[PDB]
Parts: sequence; C-alpha cells; structure tokens
Amino acid sequence: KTYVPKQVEPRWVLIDAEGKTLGRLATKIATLLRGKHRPDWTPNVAMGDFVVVVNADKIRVTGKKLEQKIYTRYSGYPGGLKKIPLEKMLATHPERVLEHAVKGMLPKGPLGRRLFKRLKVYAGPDHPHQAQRPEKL
Amino acid sequence: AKHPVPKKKTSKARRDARRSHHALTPPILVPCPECKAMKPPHTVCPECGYYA
Amino acid sequence: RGEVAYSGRKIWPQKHTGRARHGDIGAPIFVGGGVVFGPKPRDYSYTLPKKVRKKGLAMAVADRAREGKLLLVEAFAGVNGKTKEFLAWAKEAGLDGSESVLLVTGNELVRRAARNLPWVVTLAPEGLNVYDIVRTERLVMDLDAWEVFQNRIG
Amino acid sequence: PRAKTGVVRRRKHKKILKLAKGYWGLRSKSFRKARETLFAAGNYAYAHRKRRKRDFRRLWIVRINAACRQHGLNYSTFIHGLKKAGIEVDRKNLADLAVREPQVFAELVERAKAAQG
Amino acid sequence: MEAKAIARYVRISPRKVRLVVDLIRGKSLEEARNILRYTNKRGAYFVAKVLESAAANAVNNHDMLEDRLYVKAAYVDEGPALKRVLPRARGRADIIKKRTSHITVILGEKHG
Amino acid sequence: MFAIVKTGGKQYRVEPGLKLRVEKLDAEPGATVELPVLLLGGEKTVVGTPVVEGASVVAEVLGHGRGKKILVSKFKAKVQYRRKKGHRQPYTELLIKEIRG
RNA sequence: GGCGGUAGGGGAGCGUUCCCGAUGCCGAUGAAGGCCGACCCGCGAGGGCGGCUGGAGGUAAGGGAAGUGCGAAUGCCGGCA
RNA sequence: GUGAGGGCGCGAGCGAUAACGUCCGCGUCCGAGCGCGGGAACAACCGAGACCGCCAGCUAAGGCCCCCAAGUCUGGGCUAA
RNA sequence: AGUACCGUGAGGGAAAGGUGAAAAGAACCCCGGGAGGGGAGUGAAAUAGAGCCUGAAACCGUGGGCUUACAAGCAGUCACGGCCCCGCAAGGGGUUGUGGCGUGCCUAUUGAAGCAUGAGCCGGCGACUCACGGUCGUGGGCGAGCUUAAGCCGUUGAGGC
Ligand SMILES: [Mg+2]
Ligand SMILES: [Mg+2]
Ligand SMILES: [Mg+2]
Ligand SMILES: [Mg+2]
Ligand SMILES: [Mg+2]
Ligand SMILES: [Mg+2]
Ligand SMILES: [Mg+2]
Ligand SMILES: [Mg+2]
Ligand SMILES: [Mg+2]
Ligand SMILES: [Mg+2]
Ligand SMILES: [Mg+2]
Ligand SMILES: [Mg+2]
Ligand SMILES: [Mg+2]
Ligand SMILES: [Mg+2]
Ligand SMILES: [Mg+2]
Ligand SMILES: [Mg+2]
Ligand SMILES: [Mg+2]
Ligand SMILES: [Mg+2]
Ligand SMILES: [Mg+2]
Ligand SMILES: [Mg+2]
Ligand SMILES: [Mg+2]
Ligand SMILES: [Mg+2]
Ligand SMILES: [Mg+2]
Ligand SMILES: [Mg+2]
Ligand SMILES: [Mg+2]
Ligand SMILES: [Mg+2]
Ligand SMILES: [Mg+2]
Ligand SMILES: [Mg+2]
Ligand SMILES: [Mg+2]
Ligand SMILES: [Mg+2]
Ligand SMILES: [Mg+2]
Ligand SMILES: [Mg+2]
Ligand SMILES: [Mg+2]
Ligand SMILES: [Mg+2]
Ligand SMILES: [Mg+2]
Ligand SMILES: [Mg+2]
Ligand SMILES: [Mg+2]
Ligand SMILES: [Mg+2]
Ligand SMILES: [Mg+2]
Ligand SMILES: [Mg+2]
Ligand SMILES: [Mg+2]
Ligand SMILES: [Mg+2]
Ligand SMILES: [Mg+2]
Ligand SMILES: [Mg+2]
Ligand SMILES: [Mg+2]
Ligand SMILES: [Mg+2]
Ligand SMILES: [Mg+2]
Ligand SMILES: [Mg+2]
Ligand SMILES: [Mg+2]
Ligand SMILES: [Mg+2]
Ligand SMILES: [Mg+2]
Ligand SMILES: [Mg+2]
Ligand SMILES: [Mg+2]
Ligand SMILES: [Mg+2]
Ligand SMILES: [Mg+2]
Ligand SMILES: [Mg+2]
Ligand SMILES: [Mg+2]
Ligand SMILES: [Mg+2]
Ligand SMILES: [Mg+2]
Ligand SMILES: [Mg+2]
Ligand SMILES: [Mg+2]
Ligand SMILES: [Mg+2]
Ligand SMILES: [Mg+2]
Ligand SMILES: [Mg+2]
Ligand SMILES: [Mg+2]
Ligand SMILES: [Mg+2]
Ligand SMILES: [Mg+2]
Ligand SMILES: [Mg+2]
Ligand SMILES: [Mg+2]
Ligand SMILES: [Mg+2]
Ligand SMILES: [Mg+2]
Ligand SMILES: [Mg+2]
Ligand SMILES: [Mg+2]
Ligand SMILES: [Mg+2]
Ligand SMILES: [Mg+2]
Ligand SMILES: [Mg+2]
Ligand SMILES: [Mg+2]
Ligand SMILES: [Mg+2]
Ligand SMILES: [Mg+2]
Ligand SMILES: [Mg+2]
Ligand SMILES: [Mg+2]
Ligand SMILES: [Mg+2]
Ligand SMILES: [Mg+2]
Ligand SMILES: [Mg+2]
Ligand SMILES: [Mg+2]
Ligand SMILES: [Mg+2]
Ligand SMILES: [Mg+2]
Ligand SMILES: [Mg+2]
Ligand SMILES: [Mg+2]
Ligand SMILES: [Mg+2]
Ligand SMILES: [Mg+2]
Ligand SMILES: [Mg+2]
Ligand SMILES: [Mg+2]
Ligand SMILES: [Mg+2]
Ligand SMILES: [Mg+2]
Ligand SMILES: [Mg+2]
Ligand SMILES: [Mg+2]
Ligand SMILES: [Mg+2]
Ligand SMILES: [Mg+2]
Ligand SMILES: [Mg+2]
Ligand SMILES: [Mg+2]
Ligand SMILES: [Mg+2]
Ligand SMILES: [Mg+2]
Ligand SMILES: [Mg+2]
Ligand SMILES: [Mg+2]
Ligand SMILES: [Mg+2]
Ligand SMILES: [Mg+2]
Ligand SMILES: [Mg+2]
Ligand SMILES: [Mg+2]
Ligand SMILES: [Mg+2]
Ligand SMILES: [Mg+2]
Ligand SMILES: [Mg+2]
Ligand SMILES: [Mg+2]
Ligand SMILES: [Mg+2]
Ligand SMILES: [Mg+2]
Ligand SMILES: [Mg+2]
Ligand SMILES: [Mg+2]
Ligand SMILES: [Mg+2]
Ligand SMILES: [Mg+2]
Ligand SMILES: [Mg+2]
Ligand SMILES: [Mg+2]
Ligand SMILES: [Mg+2]
Ligand SMILES: [Mg+2]
Repeated sequence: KTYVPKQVEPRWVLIDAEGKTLGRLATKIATLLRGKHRPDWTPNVAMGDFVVVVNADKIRVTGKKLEQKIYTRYSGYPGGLKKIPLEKMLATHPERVLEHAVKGMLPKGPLGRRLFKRLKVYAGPDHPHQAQRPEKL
Repeated sequence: AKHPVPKKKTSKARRDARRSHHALTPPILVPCPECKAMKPPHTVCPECGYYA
Repeated sequence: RGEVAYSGRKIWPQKHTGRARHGDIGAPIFVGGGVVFGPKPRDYSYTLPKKVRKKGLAMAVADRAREGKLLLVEAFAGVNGKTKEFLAWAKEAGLDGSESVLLVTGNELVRRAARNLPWVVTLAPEGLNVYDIVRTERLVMDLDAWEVFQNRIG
Repeated sequence: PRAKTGVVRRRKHKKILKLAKGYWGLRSKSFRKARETLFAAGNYAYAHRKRRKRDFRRLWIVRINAACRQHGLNYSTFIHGLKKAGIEVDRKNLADLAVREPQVFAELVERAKAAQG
Repeated sequence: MEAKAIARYVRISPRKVRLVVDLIRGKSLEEARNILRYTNKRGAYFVAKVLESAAANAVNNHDMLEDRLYVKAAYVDEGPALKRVLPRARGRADIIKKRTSHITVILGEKHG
Repeated sequence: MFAIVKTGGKQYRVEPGLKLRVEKLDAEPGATVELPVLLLGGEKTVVGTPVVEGASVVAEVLGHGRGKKILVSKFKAKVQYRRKKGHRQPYTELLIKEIRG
C-alpha cells in the first residue's frame, strides 16, 4: 500500500522578489506552497512549506501591465464594480499584487486557503524575525 | 390556499433547527425573610406574608 | 366490476376539481371495487384419447407387476366385513402393512375389510384408474377382476 | 386461488432499505428515496473504481516526479532513461523508494543518468 | 434503583409540555418542585402532578428517601390524537388535531 | 532485503518472509513455488535486464480462497435498464519464505 | 473468440397463493410472521444458518393450477408529517 | 416493434449565396453509447464501442508554467498589440 | 347494516372482527379531583391489563458513540487519516476531517437535472385474463385412418359404454 505520511514539521523558506517576474515567482511560491516539491507529497493532509517573500515592490512586470493590468473588486452593491489599475496597488498595499497572484494559483479547495496562510509577504526586506530563514532563488 | 404557499416540506432537520431558541427559561426565585420558601424577586408570597 | 352493489353515478365532475378522475366506485382501482380479472367458475376437464386411457392402464398394472408387486389372489377366507379377518388374511398373504395396497375385488364384503384399513384402498374392478394404481406400493386384485381387466385390455 | 401480496414487497423493501441505511433524512428511511440514492451510488462505485486506478497512477508520479526532481531532472527525463535502459523494474507504484531506501532510488536515478548517455 | 410514574392520556400537546419537562431534566426533587411552583405554563400543572406522585412511589414502594432523590431522567410521549371538524368559509371542513400526551417522569437515588 | 517480484500482472516488494496476498495461482494447497521474477534487493540489486538474471524469490502457497464480494451495479436513466451483478476475486496466500537472489 | 443498448424477439431462473406428494413428515426442546446480522451458498432475483421476539401452526424431493412480485396512474383506502 | 426524427459533413431546391430555418439525396454520430477521455462546462465536433476484477503496463484526442497529469524541453524565425 | 350518515325526493351508502386454557378481568395500600400510574395479588406469559395476539413502516421521543459555527450542495462514491466499538492477530464494524469525481427517479421526447409531467411520507388495493373458434410451434397416442357429441351405466373426488 502506497506510503502513508505522518506529522511533519513546518519547513520555512525565505524567498527574494527583486527583479523577479511576478508570474514566474508566484508559480514556484505556489508549487512549493504545498509540499508538491517534496517526494512525500499528499493532497489530503496539506503539509506545505511556510513560504515568506520579501521585497514585494521590487517585482518586475512586462509590457504595458503597470498601465494595462486591471484588478476587479465587486461589492454586492449596484455599480460597485470598483476596479483598480496595477500601479495603484503598488502605491497602496503593494504586497497584495503577489498575494492575489499566488492566491489565484493555490487550489480552490478549503485547504488551499489553509495554504494561503503559509504565505507571508512584505517589502523591506525584514521579516518577522522568528527562526527559520532558508534563503532560496 | 392563496398566493402565500410553502414550496417544499421543510426538512425535519431544518424544523428542529428553527426551534433552536424556542427552549424555555427557568423562573427566578430567592429565599425570603419569613420562611425558607422561594419567593419571586420583589414580591410577597402566600403562606409567608410581608412587612410595611 | 359488473356484479357489484355500488352505484353507477360519477363521483366527481372530472373538471376544475383538483381531484384525480373517476366514474363510479365499481372501478377496480377502488379498494372494494370489482375484481379485475378474477377467475369465474368453469370446468377444468377435457377428453383424453381412449387409446391412451387403456395404454396407461396397461403400462400401469404392467409396471407394478414388472417391479414384482402384482399379486393375483382368489382365496378370501374373509367370511364377512370384519377387518380382523382381512388383516389375518393379508398377514398370511404377505402384506404386513409395510406397503400400501390397492385392493381390486368384485365382492363388496372384501371392501368392508380393507375399507377402513389405512394402509390399503378398496376399489371396484372397473375402478382401475391410473392414479390410485401408481399411488400405492402394492397391487392385489381378484382373479375374476383380472378377467374384466383383460376385457378392457388383455 | 387468491395470492395476497403477503410478505414479498415489505421484505424487498426492508432489504434494500438497509443497504442504504446511513444516508440523509428521507434519503435513508423512505423505501424509495433510498433506491434512487442507491441507483446513483451504484454507478458512482463503477466509475470511481476505474478512477481509483487513475488516482494512484498520477498520485505516484507526483511523488516520483518530485523525487528525481530533487536529484535534478524531469519525470519525462527520468522514465525515458529507464524505459531505454530496459527496466520495467520500478513500476510507477514501487517508485515510492524515494521514501523507503532513498539510496536505492538514487542508484536508479544514476542508472537513468548514464542510461540516456 | 429508580421510580417511574407515567400519566397516560392527558389532553395537551406534547410540544407544549416538552418544554416543561426539559426544565427539570436531572434536577433535585425540591429544585424541580420550585421550578413548577412558579413557572408560567399550563404544562406545569401536569408535569408537576406526575413528578410529585413519582416521589410517592419512590418512597412507599422502593425504600427511597425523599431527601435524596433527583431526576435520573424524564420525557413526554405523544399519544392518540382526537381528530375534530372545523367549519370553514365556502363550506370547507378541516380536521383540528387535539393531540394528547404520555408524561413519563422517573427518579433515582443520588450518590454515596 | 527489498526484493520486488511481478506476478498476476502486478508487482510489489517482498519483506524477508512475511504474509502476502497475490493473484490466484495453479499450485497445490500447502506447497512451495518459485518466482524467478525478481527486481532489486536489499543491497542494491541493479536489475540489468528488465528482470534480474540469476535470482529467485520463493514462497509457500498458504492456500487459496475467494475474498470480499464487491457488488457492481449499472443504471441508466429515462430507460428501464438496471443491472445488478455480483462479483468476487480469488487469490492465494503466498507466505514469503526464501529471498535468495 | 463474441458479450453498451430503448422499442423488439428469443432463452434460463427466482419468489408468492393453492393442489397431488399427506391416514405422511417438521413442530412448544417453540409453526407462520416480526426484529438483527460484518457468517454461508447463488451472477442474480433468492436460498440457508445463528441470536431475539413470537405462541400453533407449517409443509421437502418431483410434479400440477394461478386473483402471482408496484414507485409512480393529480390512481384507491388508511395512518402520520 | 417502427411509420414526429435530429445534429453534422457533402451535393441541390426554397430562403435573402438569412435563421439551433426548411425540403430531398450520399454518408456519419445521437437516437438507444446523457458510458468513458478531450473540447471550461455541452445528445450528436475530436478520441474511443464499457462482460466483471486489479493501488500493473504502452498509447489515442488533447496536453505537458500554477489551479492540473506530465518539458518553465531543444534548436531556428516572426509578433509589442 | 341497507344501519350511521348524505339527499326535498327517487336514490346514495360507510366504517367497524380477535385478552386469556380458565375471568382467575386485578382485592388492600400509595400519589392523584379524576384519568392515570406505582407496589402487591392472578396467569406459563401482563411490552396477554382490557378496540388487550402477533405487532412491521412513515411519524414523535429519551440516553449513548462519532461528527459539526471560514463554510458552495442530487448529498453520494473512491482514498487517506483521527475517534469509538467487536477479534489473540491479521481483520471487521459504526462515524467523517481533508483530497478526488459527480447534473435526482418516472414519463414524455429529435432532445431533460431541467424553469415540461406525476409523486408529502409510509403501509395495504391496483392493470394482459377466461370461454368458444382459428393459426404456428411443441410433447405424446394412434395411422389411412383419427376422434367421439348429447346422453346412458357406474361411483360419491373410479371409469366405461
Ligand atoms: Mg508612461
Ligand atoms: Mg506615469
Ligand atoms: Mg445612483
Ligand atoms: Mg458611488
Ligand atoms: Mg467540493
Ligand atoms: Mg430531532
Ligand atoms: Mg428544549
Ligand atoms: Mg353494475
Ligand atoms: Mg349495482
Ligand atoms: Mg346499492
Ligand atoms: Mg354502472
Ligand atoms: Mg351499476
Ligand atoms: Mg355507468
Ligand atoms: Mg350513467
Ligand atoms: Mg379539464
Ligand atoms: Mg371486491
Ligand atoms: Mg366487495
Ligand atoms: Mg371485497
Ligand atoms: Mg376448459
Ligand atoms: Mg383450455
Ligand atoms: Mg381443446
Ligand atoms: Mg382406506
Ligand atoms: Mg399485490
Ligand atoms: Mg419493489
Ligand atoms: Mg455502511
Ligand atoms: Mg487501465
Ligand atoms: Mg527524498
Ligand atoms: Mg380540563
Ligand atoms: Mg405501600
Ligand atoms: Mg395504543
Ligand atoms: Mg372561519
Ligand atoms: Mg394537519
Ligand atoms: Mg543475494
Ligand atoms: Mg447485450
Ligand atoms: Mg452487441
Ligand atoms: Mg421457474
Ligand atoms: Mg388428505
Ligand atoms: Mg402460509
Ligand atoms: Mg421463520
Ligand atoms: Mg441474503
Ligand atoms: Mg435458521
Ligand atoms: Mg415465549
Ligand atoms: Mg423465528
Ligand atoms: Mg400442501
Ligand atoms: Mg390482483
Ligand atoms: Mg415502476
Ligand atoms: Mg401511491
Ligand atoms: Mg397536488
Ligand atoms: Mg394530494
Ligand atoms: Mg389519503
Ligand atoms: Mg402516419
Ligand atoms: Mg443547401
Ligand atoms: Mg422543423
Ligand atoms: Mg432541421
Ligand atoms: Mg441523416
Ligand atoms: Mg446506439
Ligand atoms: Mg446504431
Ligand atoms: Mg451506434
Ligand atoms: Mg443522468
Ligand atoms: Mg469533457
Ligand atoms: Mg463529454
Ligand atoms: Mg478486462
Ligand atoms: Mg505510457
Ligand atoms: Mg500531442
Ligand atoms: Mg493544462
Ligand atoms: Mg525559440
Ligand atoms: Mg370480556
Ligand atoms: Mg393497577
Ligand atoms: Mg389506571
Ligand atoms: Mg383509576
Ligand atoms: Mg388507580
Ligand atoms: Mg405492568
Ligand atoms: Mg413483544
Ligand atoms: Mg401475549
Ligand atoms: Mg398494559
Ligand atoms: Mg371488555
Ligand atoms: Mg386503549
Ligand atoms: Mg398489543
Ligand atoms: Mg388474538
Ligand atoms: Mg390464541
Ligand atoms: Mg416495538
Ligand atoms: Mg399498540
Ligand atoms: Mg432525545
Ligand atoms: Mg438527543
Ligand atoms: Mg439521542
Ligand atoms: Mg475570507
Ligand atoms: Mg473550524
Ligand atoms: Mg463545489
Ligand atoms: Mg471497548
Ligand atoms: Mg479483547
Ligand atoms: Mg483487543
Ligand atoms: Mg489490524
Ligand atoms: Mg483496526
Ligand atoms: Mg477500522
Ligand atoms: Mg472504518
Ligand atoms: Mg453501529
Ligand atoms: Mg458539484
Ligand atoms: Mg405528454
Ligand atoms: Mg414536446
Ligand atoms: Mg424515441
Ligand atoms: Mg429542480
Ligand atoms: Mg420536473
Ligand atoms: Mg407546466
Ligand atoms: Mg404536456
Ligand atoms: Mg405537482
Ligand atoms: Mg395534500
Ligand atoms: Mg394528503
Ligand atoms: Mg396523499
Ligand atoms: Mg407504498
Ligand atoms: Mg402506495
Ligand atoms: Mg396484484
Ligand atoms: Mg395483478
Ligand atoms: Mg384458445
Ligand atoms: Mg393459416
Ligand atoms: Mg396443430
Ligand atoms: Mg396441438
Ligand atoms: Mg412427437
Ligand atoms: Mg406431434
Ligand atoms: Mg420426438
Ligand atoms: Mg406423433
Ligand atoms: Mg413418435
Ligand atoms: Mg372415498
Ligand atoms: Mg378435499
């Protein structure tokens, strides 16, 4: 019978974001967000690595984007389709730009939301100096 | 019989759920100056009496 | 549905009623109503070919005989209708009662004998029927009765 | 010769009724709703059966892929080397070696490395 | 050890007395008595009268001391309903269902 | 000593003498059969050809016997078509013995 | 080697009520039926066994005759939501 | 049993070189394969005809960055919307 | 019971059986206005206590095990795990947290999950027959023949003429 994994300790990770293509980054962030990279994978349990990203604003993006990209925020109210350009996001709370990205890439499942928590993002760097900090690229 | 008509037979599960807060609440009583009988707060009582 | 006390009136107008739709209560789908295709009285008999009638009676007597149970008899010391006598005869005949016997004799007194006896069945000479025959273990009949038997088939 | 409905029906009912015992409200009390439930479920089993295969197929590959990937190469790369080295040995299932006796998996990877060229 | 006491055939809707019962579910005799004494319900009258006799049986038939018995359990049950007629507009008849109740109250010895 | 072995179209590892359950086979009740089909070992038995050359895994057929009766059943809608077919698979209780490669 | 399948045709079987088998046989050391089951046999419909209820009937092997199996008919009667 | 057929490709009438339009013909699928994979979902488009089992194995269509199985493959060009 | 009831009237027309071998059908005491229970006594049995044998289903209820308030669904199904429960073990049973997949039944249709039909839920009733004749198949008898009809004799679930 296929291997039956058990309780695994949260392996944290420290990832950069300077001059990084928004997408190309988020992909890995998601890939590694779930333990999909560890051969001992298991969809049921949800034991992904705690991914922390720094230097959010630094993120690079191609073509028009900055001026082109548009985000959709629909409140339940009439004409509440309030929409925001990319730049604006980088102005207000830039961290979002990557969040909503990874967010949209994690499985739609309820444990995916649980994986969203394993995702901490800021721009400084300077993370909440806890313990783990395995840098990567 | 008119326009107001239920669409489906409310599942016996939802029924009970509805009657959630339906439960009662025990009365309020306290010992009295006369006997040990439990009078309702701010009240006299039969087979007990009062003053003033 | 015909022979039932119920009326012939229609229960509802079958229109703007909201109800199903019917005529009278005599309808089978009206618990108590007329039986749908209930069996009415009728004969179950027919006319089986005479040849076969005899052919059977032959093969019948012949079977129990072939096995070795067709004991032809004659000496009936059973003076009257007194069971004791019969069982006393059968005893000295080879009928200890371990085998059901079909007794075919002309004498109506011999009837009386095995008439009540449980493990035996009395029967007229012409009474020879393929059922009772292949219904017992032993067949024992009066020689004279074997004569009339030879008449129908010999 | 009438033939009372007698017992047959009730038995046929309570029979199936129990096979479905455990479902939802009327879905597991009403003779019939249960049947309907069972009708679907019965089919679910058949499809989910052929699904059970597909499940582990990829499921394993996930482990395997991420496994050799840790040694640095593609699953497509991995397998090709094996299929070329002529070794049905590591049937996808038993590639779980990445968990049990990882060294074994390593050599298999090594073999795959030199397999291609 | 326990002392039962059931009042079958009581003109009243179970749902209504159910509330009463649930109040004294597992309470000291005196504790329950007080609840019924001042509680504002019609179901009180009945639940009381039965609960009371329940103690009487506990004592005079099961050597149980009044001062040491509570409510091990208790429940009400639905009995045969009295269907009736109800004149209605445009000549419609509807069956009003005055249900009945079987109030089962049981006591028991406390602890040690 | 992880020695793999393919039989009945399916393969799996084999602990040094342990209770196993495999596809039904044509062998005596309590006898012993050899499965030359062997893949790898405990000390890295690189399977040169698809199946290792000179190697063999031998076990004792602890017997036969059917198993859990799964219940298949098809049903298509809007059409009076319903099938209820009962089925159970047979097997052998191959009690692993010798794992000599 | 064939085996998706509605209208269809064809083939085999299961269970229900009664009949011969019955002046028999099973049965208060418990009949029919009801309740439970992860055991047994059958592809299956069903059959069997075990515990519990139940309180007097039941009926093989092999045959025979049918008021013979319901989920729906705004179907019928009743009971309950 | 059937005598409402339908979609589709192709060849024609009608239509307006309109219609999930319509009327014949050749074939095809759906019908009855609403069973499976693909196409986001989707009777008829692409793949392929389900006797049952299996935690085996190659492949079809499509696909191989994340939701998602499997290349952010290899090499050479074009396109800044 | 042609009763009850419905209809001016002609007429229509129900539902409704069962304690136990025996009434031995529950004395006395306890709570209670009573109904009803509780103990005692009867009986083989009182979940046989009186519209009382058996006593199923829907349906209402009490106690326990498992489960649930960041969740999106034809309600299941496949897998994994945790909880609880039977077995020495392997194993099995009850429950569902997470992941995968997933458009109810019948009818009617070219085509339905369909915002087309029917169904509140359960239990009981309910629909391809019978007679005569025809036709094809079939088993058996007899064969250039085969067969009787009404009826008569017999019997009292005998056949024969
Ligand atoms: Mg600019
Ligand atoms: Mg600018
Ligand atoms: Mg405005
Ligand atoms: Mg505004
Ligand atoms: Mg879901
Ligand atoms: Mg409830
Ligand atoms: Mg309450
Ligand atoms: Mg008439
Ligand atoms: Mg009449
Ligand atoms: Mg009349
Ligand atoms: Mg009439
Ligand atoms: Mg009439
Ligand atoms: Mg008429
Ligand atoms: Mg008329
Ligand atoms: Mg009309
Ligand atoms: Mg009738
Ligand atoms: Mg009648
Ligand atoms: Mg009648
Ligand atoms: Mg006739
Ligand atoms: Mg006839
Ligand atoms: Mg005839
Ligand atoms: Mg006699
Ligand atoms: Mg019936
Ligand atoms: Mg049925
Ligand atoms: Mg279950
Ligand atoms: Mg396959
Ligand atoms: Mg590893
Ligand atoms: Mg009053
Ligand atoms: Mg007393
Ligand atoms: Mg009652
Ligand atoms: Mg009014
Ligand atoms: Mg009502
Ligand atoms: Mg060796
Ligand atoms: Mg077929
Ligand atoms: Mg075919
Ligand atoms: Mg048959
Ligand atoms: Mg008899
Ligand atoms: Mg019977
Ligand atoms: Mg029985
Ligand atoms: Mg069974
Ligand atoms: Mg038994
Ligand atoms: Mg008994
Ligand atoms: Mg029994
Ligand atoms: Mg009989
Ligand atoms: Mg009938
Ligand atoms: Mg049906
Ligand atoms: Mg109905
Ligand atoms: Mg209606
Ligand atoms: Mg209605
Ligand atoms: Mg009704
Ligand atoms: Mg026509
Ligand atoms: Mg054209
Ligand atoms: Mg048209
Ligand atoms: Mg058209
Ligand atoms: Mg066509
Ligand atoms: Mg077809
Ligand atoms: Mg076809
Ligand atoms: Mg076809
Ligand atoms: Mg469907
Ligand atoms: Mg698809
Ligand atoms: Mg499809
Ligand atoms: Mg196969
Ligand atoms: Mg392949
Ligand atoms: Mg391709
Ligand atoms: Mg993709
Ligand atoms: Mg290029
Ligand atoms: Mg009496
Ligand atoms: Mg009394
Ligand atoms: Mg009383
Ligand atoms: Mg009284
Ligand atoms: Mg009294
Ligand atoms: Mg009693
Ligand atoms: Mg009982
Ligand atoms: Mg009794
Ligand atoms: Mg009683
Ligand atoms: Mg009386
Ligand atoms: Mg009563
Ligand atoms: Mg009773
Ligand atoms: Mg009775
Ligand atoms: Mg009796
Ligand atoms: Mg009961
Ligand atoms: Mg009762
Ligand atoms: Mg409760
Ligand atoms: Mg509860
Ligand atoms: Mg409970
Ligand atoms: Mg939120
Ligand atoms: Mg929670
Ligand atoms: Mg969903
Ligand atoms: Mg325990
Ligand atoms: Mg134990
Ligand atoms: Mg144990
Ligand atoms: Mg175990
Ligand atoms: Mg276990
Ligand atoms: Mg378990
Ligand atoms: Mg379990
Ligand atoms: Mg359980
Ligand atoms: Mg869904
Ligand atoms: Mg219609
Ligand atoms: Mg239509
Ligand atoms: Mg059609
Ligand atoms: Mg709907
Ligand atoms: Mg509908
Ligand atoms: Mg409509
Ligand atoms: Mg219509
Ligand atoms: Mg309706
Ligand atoms: Mg209604
Ligand atoms: Mg109704
Ligand atoms: Mg109704
Ligand atoms: Mg029903
Ligand atoms: Mg019904
Ligand atoms: Mg019927
Ligand atoms: Mg019928
Ligand atoms: Mg005829
Ligand atoms: Mg002709
Ligand atoms: Mg003929
Ligand atoms: Mg003929
Ligand atoms: Mg012939
Ligand atoms: Mg012939
Ligand atoms: Mg012949
Ligand atoms: Mg012939
Ligand atoms: Mg012949
Ligand atoms: Mg006689
Ligand atoms: Mg008779």
